[PDB]
Amino acid sequence: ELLHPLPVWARRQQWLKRDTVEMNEAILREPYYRIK
Amino acid sequence: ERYYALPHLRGPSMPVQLAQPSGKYPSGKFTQMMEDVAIHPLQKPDARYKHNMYPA
Amino acid sequence: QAGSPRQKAKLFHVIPGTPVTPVEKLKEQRRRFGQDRYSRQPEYRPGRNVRMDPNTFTLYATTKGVMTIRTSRINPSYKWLDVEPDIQKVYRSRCMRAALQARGKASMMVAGNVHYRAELDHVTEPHWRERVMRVPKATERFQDPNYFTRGLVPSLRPLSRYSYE
Amino acid sequence: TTTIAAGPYRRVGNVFIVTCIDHPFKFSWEV
Amino acid sequence: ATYDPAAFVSDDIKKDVRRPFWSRRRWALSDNFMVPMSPKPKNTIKDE
Amino acid sequence: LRPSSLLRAYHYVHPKTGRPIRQYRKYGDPRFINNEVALIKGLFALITTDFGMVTQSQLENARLAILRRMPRGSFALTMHTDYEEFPVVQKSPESRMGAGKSNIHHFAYKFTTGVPLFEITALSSRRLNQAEAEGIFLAGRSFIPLQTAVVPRGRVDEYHVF
Amino acid sequence: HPGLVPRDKLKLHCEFCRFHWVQDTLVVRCAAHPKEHNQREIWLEPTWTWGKQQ
Amino acid sequence: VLRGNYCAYLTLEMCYEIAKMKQMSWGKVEYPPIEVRVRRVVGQARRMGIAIIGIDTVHSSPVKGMTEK
Amino acid sequence: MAPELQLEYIPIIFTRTILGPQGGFAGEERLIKREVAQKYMSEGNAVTPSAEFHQGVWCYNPDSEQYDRFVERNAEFLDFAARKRQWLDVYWRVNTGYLLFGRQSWGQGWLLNCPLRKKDIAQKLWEQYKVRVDPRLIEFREKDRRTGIQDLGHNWCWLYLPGAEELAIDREVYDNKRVKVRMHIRKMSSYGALY
Amino acid sequence: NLNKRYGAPYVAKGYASLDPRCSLDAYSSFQQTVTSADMKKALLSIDSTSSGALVIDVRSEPERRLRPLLSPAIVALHPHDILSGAACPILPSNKERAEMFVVASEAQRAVNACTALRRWGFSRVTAVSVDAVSEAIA
RNA sequence: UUUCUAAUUUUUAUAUAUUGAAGUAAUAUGUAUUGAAUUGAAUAUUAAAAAUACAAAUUUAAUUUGUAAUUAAUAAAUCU
Ligand SMILES: [Zn+2]
Repeated sequence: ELLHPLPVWARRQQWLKRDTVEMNEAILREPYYRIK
Repeated sequence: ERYYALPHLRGPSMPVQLAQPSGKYPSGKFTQMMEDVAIHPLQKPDARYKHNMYPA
Repeated sequence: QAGSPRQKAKLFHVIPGTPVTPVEKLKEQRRRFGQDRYSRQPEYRPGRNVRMDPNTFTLYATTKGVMTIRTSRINPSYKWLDVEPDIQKVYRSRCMRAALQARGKASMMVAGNVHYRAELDHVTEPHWRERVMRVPKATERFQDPNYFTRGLVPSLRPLSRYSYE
Repeated sequence: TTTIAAGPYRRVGNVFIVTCIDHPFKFSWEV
Repeated sequence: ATYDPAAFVSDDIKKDVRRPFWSRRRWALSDNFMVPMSPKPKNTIKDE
Repeated sequence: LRPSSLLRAYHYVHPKTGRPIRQYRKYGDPRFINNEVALIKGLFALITTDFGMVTQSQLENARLAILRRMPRGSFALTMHTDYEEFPVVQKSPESRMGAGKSNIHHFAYKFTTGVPLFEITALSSRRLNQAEAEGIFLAGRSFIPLQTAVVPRGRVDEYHVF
Repeated sequence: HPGLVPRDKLKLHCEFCRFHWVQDTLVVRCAAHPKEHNQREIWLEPTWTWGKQQ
Repeated sequence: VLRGNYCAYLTLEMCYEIAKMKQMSWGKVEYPPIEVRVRRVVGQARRMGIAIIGIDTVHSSPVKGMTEK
Repeated sequence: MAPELQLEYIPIIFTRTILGPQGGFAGEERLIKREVAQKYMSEGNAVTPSAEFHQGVWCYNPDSEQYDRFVERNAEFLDFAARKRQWLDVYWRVNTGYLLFGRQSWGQGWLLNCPLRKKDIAQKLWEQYKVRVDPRLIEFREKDRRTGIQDLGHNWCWLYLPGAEELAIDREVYDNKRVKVRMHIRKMSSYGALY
Repeated sequence: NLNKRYGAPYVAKGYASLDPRCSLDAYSSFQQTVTSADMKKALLSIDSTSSGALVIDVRSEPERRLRPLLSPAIVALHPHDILSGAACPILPSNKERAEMFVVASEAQRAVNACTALRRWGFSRVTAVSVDAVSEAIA
């Protein structure tokens, strides 16, 4: 069961997660091409 | 698809003559000097029995 | 207190928007006999080339063709089942409409757009609310029977009074 | 040089390099 | 015609100040009469 | 079916039978956060900042305590009751000795956030202070089983009460 | 001495009723009405430990 | 507010003579100027129900001398 | 028109100024639900758009409490009842809405392990309600100004609708300058939860 | 306990770094004017032997056939290739010294395309004249 | 879990105080009115009167005396 708290290092390395996804979707809204 | 979005401003952003009253009993910080009040030490007010009876 | 039976599944037996043969039950509706009393109003009333079975309120198409649901413009709760007979007429447009909108050259204000129909009607018929809201005086609803013998009105229909649009 | 470059404009696509960072067996059947 | 979020929208991490017991009068005004939070039992919110 | 032919919104009464409607447990669940604020017209009112299920006996014991701490000729307490009531131990094996009659009879309200409960309304030009107000309600608030804060006249500015 | 269940309930009923740090617990001690108006904040016993009172 | 009725009337002409025998500094008979002293005795009167005529009423004391104007 | 098929909502010119979402204000044309509107045309707060009312209508002032105030709807008022509607449509949309979440919460404190950003409220405003705003206006509470929202269950946070003073908009909305958007964080396993 | 690890430019960040202000300034440039000399200076930018077309027209492809302005080799960009950022690989380096222009069918699109530019870090563009650049044939 | 090997998830996470502000002075509509055996700011109810600032108390059978006189006291600065 969820008894003792999530260790802090895990929450911190999971704040890097949403800041990975927040860096994927920055790639998935780029223009499909580039007028060059 | 409908998207709801604010109109463009033509006047002051925070309402002034349209402001709702604050909503908490406006016993100001100066009628009951509860906290957040700063006064010069020369200009200490209201010690009419302690140290304003002999003002300076 | 008692028992109860399990509620059968009364759902679509085709995919709306796709072609359809007549031996397919388009939708097996609840003949909503509230509890086996004799008055119900089906959810999906019959449409073009669709004919309803009287007993079980199941809509069977009458001619093979692509099928669709027309939600009533007035109340989006009351739907018809349209079968338009020509399957090539829609396939050879879909294959365009979906080839144009791939190149970004198709407009989204199409009538067939789901979220536009609210505005589409209003671009063309701007007062259609008033054309269905208007209450008719019992005089004009029964136009002068002599205008029928004198032939002015092609044929009097006194019961068709409700605007189903 | 303060000018929108002038020339016959070619367009170049993009190519995504994808890796997998989370296990697949935790997720749905659609994912 | 400019609205600056920063004027009215204040996100300040304010220190929840202790009810000052060291002075007598400011202890009595500060006595926010909601200390009867004792009705916080996680009681049955959908039954009785 | 389910709610219709209400008995003036206190409880719903079966359409084809005068029996009470006997709703589900989590019907009218208070676990919303009420969007609509209350436009109280008393001088002060006791709104419920949280949600819960509050009996009528818990609300009447509170009135009998508020009515002690209040100046008589000046302010007349005003208790609202238009809200909907709800049943209790209703089900048959779930009652004690088959006495479903004596368990459902209790009627408790499911209060969402920010419903006003009482009103220290004025009958004169006499005025009140928040200190003069919370002092009154501090008696009754100790009976009303959920969290409640007093609010001054007019529209509750729920930016502050929360 | 009635443990005023939260610290915030503490009120000085008498002129001689003041606050005191009786071993990390804010309490009210009065010379007059010595135990009659005495209040003591709720907190662990003055000598607790980490296995007995957490 | 305790009794429901204004009691006996008065008129400002009378308070000015209750105010003449009531001087705080009986060494300096008019430390409070007399007009200032009256608003005091007037208020103490109203606080007892003594509705004086010059105020509190729609019309002042009617006179047989001349028009209201 | 039929007793079966009735217009789910009808056009309406408000005479009074109703607070509620279905409400309007003086003289604007709005398609409000049929059942509600039908107890306005009896109540007098509204009148169906006859060609006459499309120019002026005798609206209501709480000052004398009767239908005296003539509010003529020239093209200028029709630029005023648009910005004033378009405004309090954002209001009554976020205030009526209850925007949901699905998040992961390993641990005991019922604490959302990747707490919420003001980015992640404007994101669930535009996602669910299509309310497009500036996430610079969303002020959080005091409990969640530090660590973001961070906790399951019902959270709310204030959205500041700035430009409401030249619309003359007060007493017809609960707070002229704010609105309580009402979160809720329904924890979910890796199956349906993100981040 | 964010904003301790990340900065204040975290949680208090309106990640909408797109258009809280630029759109306004877009409607500012819309107001003032563009005319002959405002093209004649651009003519000197065409007179500059370095040929990078200054003005660009965001107009539908049937429109430009009707009033072709492509003469000085100016750039014809679909208004989304600007909005989407697909045009940055052909856009001046001096974001603070360059001012191109934007022609458009009806001046609402022009400002609606020049705001996209000022969202891309561009500073000066007065953003419209469908008819001047034709009256300034060059 | 073929076997040797290599590895990015660790029974190590931050806990609320500085200050028993206690000297500095006779008074004066006034002991208001009412209800009251009595009540004088501190019985009961009543509370938007005043002027020359101090009516939500302690005290007394009542008063006077006598306590009291709307103030500096920045834990925020993360700690790794
Ligand atoms: Zn004591």
